[PDB]
Amino acid sequence: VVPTVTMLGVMKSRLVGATRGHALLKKKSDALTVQFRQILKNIV
Amino acid sequence: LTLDEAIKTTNRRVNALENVVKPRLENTITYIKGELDELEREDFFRLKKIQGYKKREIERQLASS
Amino acid sequence: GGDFSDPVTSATLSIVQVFWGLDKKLAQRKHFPSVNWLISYSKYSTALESFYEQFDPDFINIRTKAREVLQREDDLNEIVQLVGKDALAEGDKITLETAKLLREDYLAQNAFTPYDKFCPFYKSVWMMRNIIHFYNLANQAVEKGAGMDGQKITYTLIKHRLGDLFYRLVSQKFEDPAEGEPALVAKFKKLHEDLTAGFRALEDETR
Amino acid sequence: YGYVRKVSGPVVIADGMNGAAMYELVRVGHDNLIGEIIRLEGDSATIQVYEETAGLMVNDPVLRTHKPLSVELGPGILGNIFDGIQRPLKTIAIRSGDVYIPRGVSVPALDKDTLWEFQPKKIGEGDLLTGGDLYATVFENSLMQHHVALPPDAMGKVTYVAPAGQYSLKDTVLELEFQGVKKSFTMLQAWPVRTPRPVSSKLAADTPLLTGQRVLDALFPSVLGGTCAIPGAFGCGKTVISQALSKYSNSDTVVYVGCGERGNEMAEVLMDFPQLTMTLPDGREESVMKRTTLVANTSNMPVAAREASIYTGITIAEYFRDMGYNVSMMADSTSRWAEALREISGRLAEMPADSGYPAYLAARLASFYERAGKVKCLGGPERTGSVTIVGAVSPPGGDFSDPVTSATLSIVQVFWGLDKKLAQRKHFPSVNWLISYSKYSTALESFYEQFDPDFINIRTKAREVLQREDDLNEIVQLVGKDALAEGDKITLETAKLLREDYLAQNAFTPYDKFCPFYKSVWMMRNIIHFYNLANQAVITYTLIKHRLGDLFYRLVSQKFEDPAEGEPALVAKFKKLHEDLTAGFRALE
Amino acid sequence: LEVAMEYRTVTGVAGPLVILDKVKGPKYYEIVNIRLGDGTMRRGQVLEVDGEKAVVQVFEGTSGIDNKFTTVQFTGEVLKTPVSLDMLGRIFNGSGKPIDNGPPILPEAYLDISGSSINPSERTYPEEMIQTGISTIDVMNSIARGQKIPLFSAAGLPHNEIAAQICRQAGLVKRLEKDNFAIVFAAMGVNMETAQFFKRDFEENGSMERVTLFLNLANDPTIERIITPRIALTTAEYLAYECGKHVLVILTDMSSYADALREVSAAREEVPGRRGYPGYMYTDLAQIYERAGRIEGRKGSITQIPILTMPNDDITHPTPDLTGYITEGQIYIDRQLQNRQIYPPINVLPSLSRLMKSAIGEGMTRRDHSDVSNQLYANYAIGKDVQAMKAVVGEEALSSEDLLYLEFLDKFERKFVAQGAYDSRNIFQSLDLAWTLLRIFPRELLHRIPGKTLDQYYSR
Amino acid sequence: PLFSAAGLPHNEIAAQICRQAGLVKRGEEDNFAIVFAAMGVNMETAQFFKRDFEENGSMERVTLFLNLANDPTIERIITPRIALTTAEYLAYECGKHVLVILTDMSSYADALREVSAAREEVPGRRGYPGYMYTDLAQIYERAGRIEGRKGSI
Amino acid sequence: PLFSAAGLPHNEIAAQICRQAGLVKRLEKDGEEDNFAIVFAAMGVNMETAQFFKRDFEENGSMERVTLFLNLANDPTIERIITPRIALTTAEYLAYECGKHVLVILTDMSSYADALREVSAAREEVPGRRGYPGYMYTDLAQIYERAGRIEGRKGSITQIPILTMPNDDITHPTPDLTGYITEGQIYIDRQLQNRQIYPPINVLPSLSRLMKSAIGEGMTRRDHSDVSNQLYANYAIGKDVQAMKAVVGEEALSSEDLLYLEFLDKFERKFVAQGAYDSRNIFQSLDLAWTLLRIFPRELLHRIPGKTLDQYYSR
Repeated sequence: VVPTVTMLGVMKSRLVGATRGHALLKKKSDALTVQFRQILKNIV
Repeated sequence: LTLDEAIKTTNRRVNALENVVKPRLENTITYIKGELDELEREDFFRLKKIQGYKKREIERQLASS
Repeated sequence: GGDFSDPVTSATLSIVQVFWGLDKKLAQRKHFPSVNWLISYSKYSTALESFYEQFDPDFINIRTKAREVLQREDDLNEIVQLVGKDALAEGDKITLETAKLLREDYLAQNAFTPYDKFCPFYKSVWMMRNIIHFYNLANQAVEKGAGMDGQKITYTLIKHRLGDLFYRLVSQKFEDPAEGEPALVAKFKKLHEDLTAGFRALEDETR
Repeated sequence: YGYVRKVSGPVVIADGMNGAAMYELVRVGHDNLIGEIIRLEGDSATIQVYEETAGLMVNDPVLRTHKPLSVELGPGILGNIFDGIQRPLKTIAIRSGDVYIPRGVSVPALDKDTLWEFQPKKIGEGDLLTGGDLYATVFENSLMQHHVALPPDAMGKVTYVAPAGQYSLKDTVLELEFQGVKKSFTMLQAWPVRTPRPVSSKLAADTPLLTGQRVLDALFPSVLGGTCAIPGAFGCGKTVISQALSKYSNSDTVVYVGCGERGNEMAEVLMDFPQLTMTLPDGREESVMKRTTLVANTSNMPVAAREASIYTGITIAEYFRDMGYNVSMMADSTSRWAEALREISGRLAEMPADSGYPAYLAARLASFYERAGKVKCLGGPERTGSVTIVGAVSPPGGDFSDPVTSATLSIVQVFWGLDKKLAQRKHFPSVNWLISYSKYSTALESFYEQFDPDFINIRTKAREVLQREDDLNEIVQLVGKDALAEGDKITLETAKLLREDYLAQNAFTPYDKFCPFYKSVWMMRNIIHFYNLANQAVITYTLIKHRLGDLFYRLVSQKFEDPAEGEPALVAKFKKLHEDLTAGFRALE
Repeated sequence: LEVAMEYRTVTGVAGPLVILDKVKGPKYYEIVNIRLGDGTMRRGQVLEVDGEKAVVQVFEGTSGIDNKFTTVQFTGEVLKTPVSLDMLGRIFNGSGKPIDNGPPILPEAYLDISGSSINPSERTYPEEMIQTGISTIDVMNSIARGQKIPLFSAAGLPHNEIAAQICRQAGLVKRLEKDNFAIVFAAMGVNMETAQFFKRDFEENGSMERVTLFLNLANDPTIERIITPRIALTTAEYLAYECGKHVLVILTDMSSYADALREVSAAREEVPGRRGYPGYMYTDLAQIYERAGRIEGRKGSITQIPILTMPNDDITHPTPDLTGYITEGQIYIDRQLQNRQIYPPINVLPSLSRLMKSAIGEGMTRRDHSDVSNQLYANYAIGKDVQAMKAVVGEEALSSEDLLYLEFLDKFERKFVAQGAYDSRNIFQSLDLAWTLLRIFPRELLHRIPGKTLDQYYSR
Repeated sequence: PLFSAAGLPHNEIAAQICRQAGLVKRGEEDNFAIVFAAMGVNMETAQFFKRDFEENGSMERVTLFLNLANDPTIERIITPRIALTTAEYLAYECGKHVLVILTDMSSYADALREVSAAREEVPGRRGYPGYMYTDLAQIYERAGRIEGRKGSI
Repeated sequence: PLFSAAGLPHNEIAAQICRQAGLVKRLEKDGEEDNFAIVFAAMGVNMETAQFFKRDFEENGSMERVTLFLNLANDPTIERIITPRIALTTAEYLAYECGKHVLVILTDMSSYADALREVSAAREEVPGRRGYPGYMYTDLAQIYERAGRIEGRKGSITQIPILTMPNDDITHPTPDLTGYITEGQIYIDRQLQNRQIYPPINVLPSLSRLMKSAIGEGMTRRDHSDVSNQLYANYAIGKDVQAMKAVVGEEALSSEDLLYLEFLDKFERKFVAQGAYDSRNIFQSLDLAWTLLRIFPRELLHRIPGKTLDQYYSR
């Protein structure tokens, strides 16, 4: 890992993209869990 | 099954991806600054001192002659 | 390959108006022109407005549409990498198809072959017009989505039913410029007329 | 005498000062520009001129001052507005007429032509005196009777004492003769910004600062002379707390040191402070500016003045403390001072240590914070003063990794930890009870025990309740509130009530504008008693939520109960509400 | 009554610096004139002066200097500037030489550049409002008289075009609420093409009476680029306080000014400051910005809107971070919006103004302005979130409200964000457009909007 | 040593260790004679140390070397030196075992960095002087049991 | 230039190349003039590596052809700054004024940069990047530009300077400037070494600017360029696919995804790996590259033109 500013920028962009993707995946997981809860109620 | 897979992916991301990338960014910043900036400033200061005592030696020689 | 924050690079981009930023990934992808369509920019755009208007007034809007399509593809590439293509809609599907069509037919110029050695502006504008027209027709088709069908079904249908036009859009690159501008213009006008016939008969069949 | 020889930007090298001392201020050129002596190479010296150095001509005379950077203290220091280099801005504007600060203004810090009613003490004319003796008292204004004292480091046999009369600052009123020589003393006196005021003995802090806000007064007490840090940079919440301190706090006087901040923020402060007024226990209205000395330094001002403004303010506070008055000093932005320090270090070419800060940042910052504490005065009569610093931290990027932030946290005793999230959560106090900590809790042992023996237990239980609440938040986010036990559910509800009513003080409403210690302690007692007697009762959670809803309403009425209704009346109302909640909880179960 | 002394003791020529040998009592920043041996006349500024030896940095380079045949006349004046009311409507070079094919200005008075700072007591809080013309700034992050807001941007973003648009469409809101307005446009280190663009924009402006245009080209000497902000702010101060006129100053690509400061600092042979840029840049940019304010005594005020290019397309660079620390606002230019071809690439979500509350009021602007600002900001954030949700779930799982937020974001980007380069909208018109965007939501859905104000306008 | 970041009770732990210190005993004249260096401490912490040591009754056998932050920064380096010199004299040339305690070893480091930067020397990591390994060695590498003598540091 | 790091067998591959050096035109090529007359310059090498190279050239049977210039690590530093210059002069004479094709092996350019830095520090000049002398680029240009064909003579010089990345990096001034100057770059990857492949060449960053002119109808098959372009495209798409499969999961990968992973595995297993004393012909090697290519379907081989596809897909 070269301490050059190029690697710093690449790592910062990777972290930002990871944070955005984590937020999106959390939202999707919450929606899927809600749908699964409704399906579980119907199955009950 | 889908919710388990998604939750596993999200938890893995939060626990490994960011938790490894943030130390990478911190180490990159620390290395870049504390090496490049520090040593460049030290080199510049050493050069300035070299010029300073060169001028001092020139003045001493002028006083001698 | 190096950082674009290098002092020489920073100084140049301060005064230079056009940066044709080549991409290392594109070079490794063997994409010969290798010009990145995101970092690159040409500040001279406003001056050439009169030239483009006198040449072809519709060229500006189709260029903007192509830029928007490329930007959308680049933006949602991260999403499709993360989430997956399953959630992609019909609009997303046609957007990706048009983006791939651009990346292959349009931005790629081998230049080692007579058909690709030199691309005159008249051929370039016609190819872009054809791609944008196909994109617009696909958008209208998937937007109609009536008759107990359409949308993604319409997208798949036009992918299979109208596959010949999609395939020969790629071959439009291979059209030899040396044959002469009137002949190439006639061929491209015929292709555009056939494309208009496409998605119109598909409109008539109502899926 | 002394002529400039090398004028290279900020630094000016002049010959002739064979006798110049290190760190002695010196005047340069016709314009009488002010600069400090750093390098005394040979017969020549080195002057870092604070103002602009353009236009200087070689051989321009340089005039020595025989004094390090010193602030002229004495009567009349209050009320006025001063720059970082101790320049009275208001009088400068009045005399100069123009708006801008002229390059080379020489207006004295205190107008010596103004007359103050000087009243001497009954000390004998042939008596003997030493440093710190309160030999007289001058009525510089109302509410801040200035107890003038004989200059420190001066001991002698008094020769003459002036009578009670209207005198100017230039007029002399004192003279002493320890040795054969007799030296006269005036009401005005000087002290270097760097060297602290002599103090007989530092004292252990015993009594707290009453900020007037329930959260800080109750959860995280701050002693007299206790260092406090505020992580405020946006939203002017730090200015809000400063205004609250100026209006209601125990400080006999307050000094606000605004350095290196934006000009608009300084203008807003300079208009906001005069508008504020402080209510006496007598109730008649008196302006805060009469008891407040404000020091402002904008970015346009010279960097060295901005750096020295902090020591100027702390020296003014030290004078007030030695005068035997509790005083609070507020630093608008310690991070701005750190920026001034890095700029000066870069100008003088020091070796950087961490992120551009000079190595000695920790030492200077620690010294400045350590110049504040409860103090046994010098001289007689024996009295005790206190300087408490509430210097504000403004980390760039909101990261504690900033070296100035880490150093302050290492030094500061109390960190109130204001959070922008609470402001986004519609919380007026915006005090993050979690990330904030108090280190002076043990110091309040005697005071809390005297005021209320159970107050310590109440505070400990409240902290435990806050911890249980922060756990139960994620616990509820996990599965839900129902899965929690009945006692856990009560605990969560009581913590929510505590945060909604006790911890969160609006301070916009007249009833909640000032929260006394008695009212806050009684509200905490009512809340803890209701929570306790509810927790032992369980009976069900939902069932007791419905049947004890009247008890919850009565507890919330303690927030409605206000000192505006009268302190004895508020205490009686709180006692009645606590008794009603006790009866409702006990009888129902 | 004092006449210049023409020294001819040029001893040592090094880089951009020329050194005189025996100068009797030089001044520090005394401006100085140099006659070449061939007779060419080139100006210069005296740098640090030692005992009887003075070093001089000259404009237009050092070529042609000979030790024996170059003479140096000492003016002894510290870079005075002629300034007057009639200076309006004319274009000036970096130093100030009129390039508008017009007579040299007849001075009302000679002023020192880098004027002495305002007594902070005289400063007052920002008030009123000013129409930038661009509805996004006019609404989201408004600017009031006396507030210094920079505009961060990156190379390749149309920062200069937006600046020209602001120059054309600037005007007081008080006209709608019911000629003291003035703009001092200083452009530092602009390219030849952008120079022609500005010159033509001024030629066909139709607003020359209220605009003065300081212009410093890339080919201009670096020290001229340094002094251009100084002379610009000096002229603005005269036209505002000495003339009682509200003044809006635009500085473009101050990164060039920072680079020129770096160059002169290196010329001093001083050690470079932290992160490459000089340490004194903080003080310099403070002196540049802090001249903006509202004087209690004088009715006129100054508003500062620097156009600071952010290197590497980020604000982590020392200059953007430093100017953000000094100033009290941050409007942003999003690269994606330009890529998506929206002529105003303003990044509304990153956009913010600290004193937004002071600008918006009942007497100045409309009462619902702040409310609709907050509502639009929150709704746009919700729309972005719902766009992400539609991407991840396939858009079928979305409810009706999600589709409402999606179409609101689409209409916002289609109409409010995109503005004609020559299209001008009054702040009332901008509020009307935002309201028309808002009507598509139900009345209950506008949670941020206060009651009795929603029914006031949502009725339409 | 004891590793402990800021805000931790490590100072109270050190006070407890010093007051509860003693030989295993599995005598009193040669028992632990504790030397308590204090490199760069807050005034409140100094008062705490003084009170805890005076009240505990360990003042019969304990020497304090207090150095506050207000003191000159150079006076900080010589402290954990003088302390070790006294410890050496008491243990080797006087016999009784010594349990030296140094607080804020970091403050000593800061004191070095500040002095080194003043001297304009070659910087190691993070701007600290390059010879700090030596100058810590000179402080740490003194405790031990010289053979010819029954003392111990 | 070969780019390697500490531990990677740059010396071993250099010796291999020296033994395997040969002409290729139509597989036709005494050739005493055509004899490569290898000039080997080793600077600051461990004595073990010196004995290794000496024995390798002695056993190679080319001892009447090769010529070795050694500057060991224990030898004085200053000597190392002249050794490659001496090697270049000897190569220039034996090639231009003697009419012999000459190949040059420069070893450890990082060691040469170390000597340059030592000299600059001893003379106390202004530094460059990472304290190096500011003119290091000029020195490397002068040490590199002394090779190439010449119109007026039948000789030629081809140089293969092995370079040691100090921290296994490229932003270091020496590899950066070498890339700026030299018209090629061959990468030896630590990841390949971790899986124990004797030639660890990472083909992805490898590139020759004159490869297009190097390949010809006489030199190689007419479809060689198509094979190279297809291999680049397949490897890049396969790496992207491997990353996508890793992030989404092995099962979630598509059929073409598993095809790309299989191509990567088979390529890195059979193709890259090679024996240590075994050389190999070019034309059947291109045939094996076609085998790897025809593993992928004809439709996926969009990069290859249809003509060369019909020419050599089935075989």
